[PDB]
Amino acid sequence: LCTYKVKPKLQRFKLYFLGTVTCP
Repeated sequence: LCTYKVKPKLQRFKLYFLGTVTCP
């Protein structure tokens, strides 16, 4: 995706904690 760019919890990818090497 990498297109929302609001508070990240809508997809959690910007938290990185689980290996989510993606942007919201």
